[PDB]
Amino acid sequence: EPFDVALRRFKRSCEKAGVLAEVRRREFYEKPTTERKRAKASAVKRHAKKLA
Amino acid sequence: MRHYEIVFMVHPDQSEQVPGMIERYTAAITGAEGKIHRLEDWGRRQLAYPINKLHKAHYVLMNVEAPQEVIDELETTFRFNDAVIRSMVMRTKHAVTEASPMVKAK
Amino acid sequence: QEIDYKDIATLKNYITESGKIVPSRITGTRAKYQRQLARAIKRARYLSLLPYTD
Amino acid sequence: SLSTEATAKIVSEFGRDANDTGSTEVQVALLTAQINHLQGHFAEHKKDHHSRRGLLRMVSQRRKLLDYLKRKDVARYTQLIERLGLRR
Amino acid sequence: RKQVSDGVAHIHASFNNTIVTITDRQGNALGWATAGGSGFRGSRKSTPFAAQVAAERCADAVKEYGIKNLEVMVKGPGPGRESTIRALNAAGFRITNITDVTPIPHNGCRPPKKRRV
RNA sequence: GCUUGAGUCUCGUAGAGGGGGGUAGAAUUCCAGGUGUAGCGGUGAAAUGCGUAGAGAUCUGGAGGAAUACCGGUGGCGAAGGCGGCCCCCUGGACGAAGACUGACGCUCAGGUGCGAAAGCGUGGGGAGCAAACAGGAUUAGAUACCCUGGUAGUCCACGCCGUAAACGAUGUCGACUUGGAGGUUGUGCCCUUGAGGCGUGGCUUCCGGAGCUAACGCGUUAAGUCGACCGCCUGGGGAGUACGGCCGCAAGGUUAAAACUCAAAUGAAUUGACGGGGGC
Ligand SMILES: NC(=O)OC[C@@H](O)C[C@H](NC(=O)[C@H]1NCCC[C@H]1O)C(=O)N[C@@H](Cc1c[nH]cn1)C(=O)N[C@H](C(=O)O)[C@H](O)c1c[nH]c(Cl)n1
Ligand SMILES: [K+]
Ligand SMILES: [K+]
Ligand SMILES: [K+]
Ligand SMILES: [K+]
Ligand SMILES: [K+]
Ligand SMILES: [K+]
Ligand SMILES: [K+]
Ligand SMILES: [K+]
Ligand SMILES: [K+]
Ligand SMILES: [K+]
Ligand SMILES: [K+]
Ligand SMILES: [K+]
Ligand SMILES: [K+]
Ligand SMILES: [Mg+2]
Ligand SMILES: [Mg+2]
Ligand SMILES: [Mg+2]
Ligand SMILES: [Mg+2]
Ligand SMILES: [Mg+2]
Ligand SMILES: [Mg+2]
Ligand SMILES: [Mg+2]
Ligand SMILES: [Mg+2]
Ligand SMILES: [Mg+2]
Ligand SMILES: [Mg+2]
Ligand SMILES: [Mg+2]
Ligand SMILES: [Mg+2]
Ligand SMILES: [Mg+2]
Ligand SMILES: [Mg+2]
Ligand SMILES: [Mg+2]
Ligand SMILES: [Mg+2]
Ligand SMILES: [Mg+2]
Ligand SMILES: [Mg+2]
Ligand SMILES: [Mg+2]
Ligand SMILES: [Mg+2]
Ligand SMILES: [Mg+2]
Ligand SMILES: [Mg+2]
Ligand SMILES: [Mg+2]
Ligand SMILES: [Mg+2]
Repeated sequence: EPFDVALRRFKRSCEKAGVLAEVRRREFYEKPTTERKRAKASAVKRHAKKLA
Repeated sequence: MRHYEIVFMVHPDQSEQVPGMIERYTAAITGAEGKIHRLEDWGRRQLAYPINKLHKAHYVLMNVEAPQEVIDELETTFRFNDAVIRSMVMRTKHAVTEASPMVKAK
Repeated sequence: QEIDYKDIATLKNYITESGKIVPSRITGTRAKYQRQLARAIKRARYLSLLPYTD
Repeated sequence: SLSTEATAKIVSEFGRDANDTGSTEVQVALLTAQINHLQGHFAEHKKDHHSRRGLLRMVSQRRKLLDYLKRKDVARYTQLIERLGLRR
Repeated sequence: RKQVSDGVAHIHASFNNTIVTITDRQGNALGWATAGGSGFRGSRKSTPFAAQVAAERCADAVKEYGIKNLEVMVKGPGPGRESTIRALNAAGFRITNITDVTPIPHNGCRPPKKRRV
């Protein structure tokens, strides 16, 4: 097995796992109201998009 | 009359005291006029993650019908017996007696 | 009918290799069965029939 | 929270017929039995406010039914409150 | 001065610094280097180039051991998780197994407050 | 009298509804030990700070507290506040099918009584992380701040108190009626061979939109449409939800609630421009 194929494999596995996004979201604290605000905003766009 | 499902894992080194444990537990149950709807003793299977620095354990499944008091006693014996490393008592809607997938695969 | 926590083989169809439960939007499962699936997966992870992580 | 047999026997005792589950007397009797049964639970769990709301609903329902029965006729009202041991 | 054919590499890549340590399979560390320790000092240590030079310095630090089979694991989100692993190849170690371990708290402890910059 | 409103019983269903008790894994911190060396940490840039008394990194073991990645959802439950690992015990409500039962037993309420985020208060525990106050390092013209390194109350538990929030849908409760479309979730009836699937019928819920309504924005069968019952509340902006009095509270304070005086405005929605350390080309 070549090294470089193992690298992209590992890179793909890391991207699929989503650990980096989880870490970058858990870096600082988010108050519940703000998190709920983000969730609602992300839903109102996905809808007004899918509709568009 | 409540139906319960009990799964308990025991340290493998005590696994020759598993034919033993089943005996007294079934005793208590029928002692209370309960019915052992199902007993399975698939054992020595590998754990997904280590428990108590161990890597394998002896499993025993028991679907039973019993009143609460016998169930609570069993729980305390599980809690105090050092051979049992894990236990879990669950309620079931009705009696179940058909073979679990752990033995039907065997 | 009921999704059994002991039936490991079908449960491994709903977890990633890292052990995380797969979103229902990927497996196309109904909501009720997704809830029973999550309950059974957690129950199995307690009994060490499934791993929490990899 | 009453078992099926307890409910059935209360219905048989306070109603005219075994199928008479809607009469005022059996309704008050079932409400009283449920309240008495729940008294112990709320003795043990003083901060179960959400269940205490349902208990208060049972109390208010019994009050309303007793007032209706008292207005309807005082004979059955007096007989029932003396048989159930209610102050008023 | 012993020889260890099968060695492990630990890559602690933070948002600010990169630390590469070669240890043995049992975890007893036998060499280490950092982006700051490699000569960079300050924000420069956050650059992936500093990560490559840290990997090279660690590889130099582990020559005396007979290390040829390197099992790599990387922890952290910072920009030193890909350059570093490409420098260990240029150094010459045979990379056998590569894994990613990164602490995910499963909602354990309250993180610090957001910076209002 | 009656059964259509209201309620009772029988059988099931879904649910982070509530209270109590156990338990699991991940992570942070600390402690002990092993390996091992000169940095680590932090920022816009730095500097306080930690480190050869051996840190940071890595491995093993232990202690402890708090919170439950994924599932997870414009999903669900609850009167509202709110409720999220898993298991058990106690317990509330809702909904559906079919039938039986009672016979207006209803709706809404001034006073009244309960519940009521977070912060706060009292007593006693607990204390990992975070963090008002505070200390130091920066920045600046100054920085009492934003940024950095630390850090106490508090955040957690038990029992009391407090009773307030943009406690919001800024939309009181109950009932009736009035075109549609696309979804979600949860029951149930009849049928392709049912599991998949085709026709209906209930509950809850999201988004468009018709008539109508509206100052406009918008609402639009979950109305802000058409009506009825009852309750709460408003009468220009300030002064002021303040003073005084009463009630409540350990206290912080809460609640009820003026007047003198002063101005001719204050205000809502939308329009055209101008700007923005707002976005696009
Ligand atoms: N008069 C006086 O007190 O200082 C002069 C003031 O105008 C400086 C100005 N300051 C800021 O923006 C604050 N914004 C919030 C975070 C902290 C701070 O940064 C500023 O220009 N900063 C620069 C950094 C800097 C240069 N010289 C001194 N400080 C800056 O980077 N500002 C960023 C921005 O303007 O978008 C941003 O605020 C930021 C990133 N990182 C940090 Cl720290 N701040
Ligand atoms: K329940
Ligand atoms: K009649
Ligand atoms: K801090
Ligand atoms: K300035
Ligand atoms: K503290
Ligand atoms: K208060
Ligand atoms: K709101
Ligand atoms: K529906
Ligand atoms: K249907
Ligand atoms: K207009
Ligand atoms: K009212
Ligand atoms: K005036
Ligand atoms: K005080
Ligand atoms: Mg009832
Ligand atoms: Mg940085
Ligand atoms: Mg920080
Ligand atoms: Mg619950
Ligand atoms: Mg519970
Ligand atoms: Mg050490
Ligand atoms: Mg009132
Ligand atoms: Mg509080
Ligand atoms: Mg206190
Ligand atoms: Mg204290
Ligand atoms: Mg600070
Ligand atoms: Mg200061
Ligand atoms: Mg200064
Ligand atoms: Mg104080
Ligand atoms: Mg108010
Ligand atoms: Mg709210
Ligand atoms: Mg209001
Ligand atoms: Mg609801
Ligand atoms: Mg509309
Ligand atoms: Mg209306
Ligand atoms: Mg209007
Ligand atoms: Mg006042
Ligand atoms: Mg106020
Ligand atoms: Mg006053």
